[PDB]
Amino acid sequence: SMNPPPPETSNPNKPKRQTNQLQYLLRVVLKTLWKHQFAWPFQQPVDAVKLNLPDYYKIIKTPMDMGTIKKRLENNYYWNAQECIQDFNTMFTNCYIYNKPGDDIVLMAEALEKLFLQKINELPT
Ligand SMILES: Cc1cc(NNc2ccc(C(=O)Nc3ccccc3N)cc2)c(N)cc1O
Repeated sequence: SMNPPPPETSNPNKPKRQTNQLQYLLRVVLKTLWKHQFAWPFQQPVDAVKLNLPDYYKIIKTPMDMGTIKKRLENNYYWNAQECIQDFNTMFTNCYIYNKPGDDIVLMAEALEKLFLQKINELPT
């Protein structure tokens, strides 16, 4: 189809390891963004067929979304917090580079990113 397989969310051979930063990323950062009124366009992978988004996957090489991030955190997929932070950054970058400035989707992304950056500024050491 026009859509790729969704990003992997589990690593069956990675040992389980918790960090307080990963706990914060799930229980504070992801939870806060997930419950925000503007979360809905970002809660699942972009479906370029259903959304009629021409060339989305020609332009966006590394799709990412908060449903994938949520599952990765729940499944202890990330070895470290910085991998998770990178996924959030990629999600926002994809939106800003594909869509036109001032499209509603971009303004929603910016509100979520502002909240994200606020919480990251309090990331535990
Ligand atoms: C990251 C990113 C996302 C998107 N849109 N994502 C969407 C758009 C719409 C919906 C929706 O459910 N609408 C909806 C709202 C109310 C009643 C029923 C329905 N169906 C879900 C996701 C675009 N375009 C560009 C983009 O870069």
